[PDB]
Amino acid sequence: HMPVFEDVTRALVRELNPRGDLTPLDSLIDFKHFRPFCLVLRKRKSTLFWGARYVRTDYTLLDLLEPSDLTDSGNFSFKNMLDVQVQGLVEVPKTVKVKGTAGLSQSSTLEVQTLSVAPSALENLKKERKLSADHSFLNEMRYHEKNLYVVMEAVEAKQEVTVEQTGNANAIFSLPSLALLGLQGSLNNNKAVTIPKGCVLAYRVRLLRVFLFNLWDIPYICNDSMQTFP
Amino acid sequence: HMPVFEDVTRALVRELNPRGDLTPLDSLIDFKHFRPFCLVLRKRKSTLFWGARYVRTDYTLLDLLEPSDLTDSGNFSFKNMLDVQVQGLVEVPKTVKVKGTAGLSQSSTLEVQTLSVAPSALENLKKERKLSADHSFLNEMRYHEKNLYVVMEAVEAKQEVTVEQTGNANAIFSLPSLALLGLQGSLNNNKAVTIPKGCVLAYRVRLLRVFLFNLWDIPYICNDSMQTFP
Amino acid sequence: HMPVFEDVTRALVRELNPRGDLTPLDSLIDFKHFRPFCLVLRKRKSTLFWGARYVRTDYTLLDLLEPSDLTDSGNFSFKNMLDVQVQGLVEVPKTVKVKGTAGLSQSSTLEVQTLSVAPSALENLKKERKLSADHSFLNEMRYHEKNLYVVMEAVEAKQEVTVEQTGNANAIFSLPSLALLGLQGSLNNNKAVTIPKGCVLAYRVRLLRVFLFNLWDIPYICNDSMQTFP
Amino acid sequence: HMPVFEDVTRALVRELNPRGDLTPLDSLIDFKHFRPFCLVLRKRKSTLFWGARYVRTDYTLLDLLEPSDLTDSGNFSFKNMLDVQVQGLVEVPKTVKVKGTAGLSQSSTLEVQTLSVAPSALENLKKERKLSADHSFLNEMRYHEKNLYVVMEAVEAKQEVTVEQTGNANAIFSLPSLALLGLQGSLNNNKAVTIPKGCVLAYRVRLLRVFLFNLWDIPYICNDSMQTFP
Repeated sequence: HMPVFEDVTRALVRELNPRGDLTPLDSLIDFKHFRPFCLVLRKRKSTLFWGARYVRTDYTLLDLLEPSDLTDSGNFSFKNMLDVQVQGLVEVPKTVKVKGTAGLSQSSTLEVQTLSVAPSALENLKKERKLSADHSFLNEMRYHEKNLYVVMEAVEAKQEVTVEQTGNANAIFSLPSLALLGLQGSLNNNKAVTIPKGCVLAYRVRLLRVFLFNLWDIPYICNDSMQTFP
Repeated sequence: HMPVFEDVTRALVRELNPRGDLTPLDSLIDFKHFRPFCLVLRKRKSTLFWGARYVRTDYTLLDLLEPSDLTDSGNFSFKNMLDVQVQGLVEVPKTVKVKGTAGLSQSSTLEVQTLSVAPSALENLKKERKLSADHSFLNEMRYHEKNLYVVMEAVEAKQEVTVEQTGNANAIFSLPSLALLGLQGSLNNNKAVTIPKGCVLAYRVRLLRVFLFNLWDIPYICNDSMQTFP
Repeated sequence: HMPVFEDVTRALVRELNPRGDLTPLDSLIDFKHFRPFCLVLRKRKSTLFWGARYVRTDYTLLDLLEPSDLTDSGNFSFKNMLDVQVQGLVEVPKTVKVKGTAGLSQSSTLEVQTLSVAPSALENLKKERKLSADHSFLNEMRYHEKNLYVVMEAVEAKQEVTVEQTGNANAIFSLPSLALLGLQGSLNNNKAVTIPKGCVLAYRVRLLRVFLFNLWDIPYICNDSMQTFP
Repeated sequence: HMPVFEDVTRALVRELNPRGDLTPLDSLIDFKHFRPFCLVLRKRKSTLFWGARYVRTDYTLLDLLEPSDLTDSGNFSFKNMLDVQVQGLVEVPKTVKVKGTAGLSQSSTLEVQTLSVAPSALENLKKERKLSADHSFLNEMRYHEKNLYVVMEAVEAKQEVTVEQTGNANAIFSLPSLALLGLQGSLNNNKAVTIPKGCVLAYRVRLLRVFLFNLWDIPYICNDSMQTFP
């Protein structure tokens, strides 16, 4: 449970845009829902020591209305590889000796490409378009006060890639408390994913503040107290 | 009893969409019933330490009504392989010495492809179509308060694959309680499955809330208290 | 008496659909009666630690009435092989030393294919068709309250295969209770079956609840108390 | 977390314009927003021991108005490379022995090119052009008193380059406080980025002081007390 895709997205984030917005993508499949314009749920938001996250939602903004100008191609070539080994001991007085040696090789030379909805295109959308009010999905959203958020920019693989991630572990117990249980668990896993083209790797988020009656906006000030359905 | 197909589905899940929805497929044969639109029974639902599961049911939603737009092809190539060995001892005072050494190699370089019923297609279905009320199957379902669920998205093998899974075990007892029973059980199994194309590997679930008289929906809020037949 | 065909069916079951329905086939010959639509007798039904079983019956449902749409081909390739060796000792005070070493190699790389009567086809059958009442067979069945069951889906060998299963045993006694009976029984058997095409391997069951006068059904709720002839 | 792009920008800055203006670029992607004419937010401004920083903002000055004369090509070829190794010990009285050995190789032979908005072109812009007052973005900016700043000159890669940065670490603990925890964490990462053409590396900033009603300027005196929206 040091999964592949999440670790890759986290690594490329810390390489690419530390300090903030870009949140990696936890579920690999749902990229087609983490496209731009799309919606997301708070889902254990950030800390100073954690990384905020969100989840899928099967309705985007165009569908939930009653302007396709995706504008950027900032491209990059991230080649990460590492081999982390760890070895810990514990020698307590019952002769209880624990000793765990793990290791983990990761390898990925992938491409990245960026997208963004034009602020002009958006502002014009919110300007002319208008929100519905009988839409069942959002009807329940306002019912239950989700404070859902929205993704502005994505981070995609401009071409199909693969990731490799292998691990090993070897942990022994030696405890003459229960008949000298001398045990040695172990494993040596490998993993090889073929990240398909278009799979968003890291995405950005942006609040969706819908006014009473009944239009909406997506301000820059996403203050902690901000809320979608007042 | 470390079966092959279930372990594969579990591994690909933790590789692909941890944290939630995707539940592996326990029975291999019933994929043709775990297709999208299909129904499922609670069957020892989730915990914080377990993985929710469900079962077959021989009637889908189209049949149980009185719109085929399966929309996604997010594809992936999962190559897992590992060799876990375990060795435990027990040396208690009757000279009772137990010692078990097991091992397990698993290997699978398979393909995966994803499906999803379009929310638009669905909403339009639930809109125009309407539920029957004399259907015998559902008649008993409402009789007995099953709280059945529904599968939205599937996870299929875009082409035929095979899985290999072998194991070994060697467990000795040495107990001078019954005439020094010194025993050594052992085994070395192998297994090779040919996963046929189209066999759903992991699937997703979604509640089916049918209102009194007599239409229905499948909300996003699948709250614990939610129920199919009120 | 670790027969071949039953062990194979049991192994493929635990590989294919654990946890429930699929019951292996004990008698090899009677597959032509364990076809779909067919009937079966309770015959030491399940436990939490056993595997339910049934038996032949020389009349199916079509014959016992006054719609051939067998619909599935979910196919599989099960390759099992193992070599289990066991060795036990007993050294009790009369110098009675028992010591048994057995072993067992099994090998089978077979194909499997699945069948199922369409729920629609069935429901229409039960709808239009109707049960007889002078049929002698069922006359005795209602006489004697058999609570017979019915098979919906089968599991067949899409082509002819063979199974190999050999065993060995070597058990010695050394008891100076009767003139120092020092004995050593032993054996080394082999077995090779040629499973013919179409031989159902595992089958599924389904109750047959016939109402008073005089039609019938086969509900999903097969509750323990359920009964064929009230 | 000794990221690549930031370290490169910092190194080239200290090589190129120490002592002041040029602030490196923290996020790699947002160069298309750190182009000239663009806006930025204070975001933990400078110290005597730190390096001021800023962030993206999705609206430039041309858009926020109701003159393209980018004038410079001062070009350079920075080839940096180094291998810093560090090794520290701690030997305190509980037998607690900590010992950490890290290392870091960085390599980059890149090109640099400079840009600047002509002071004449600017002065004429601010002269004829005039600020809007209903623009939503800036409406919130004046609401919340951001004291946003503006970028005059950029520092770009006149052609596509790559950067390489690898690291290693090996830190051991030896503490007979908890059962003689003798541990050894370690790692050996590598990283290879393909900096695309046009990616601003270091940029310069410049305040934006908008007068009451309702025009603006960007003075040379950027005094600490200066403020965008009085």
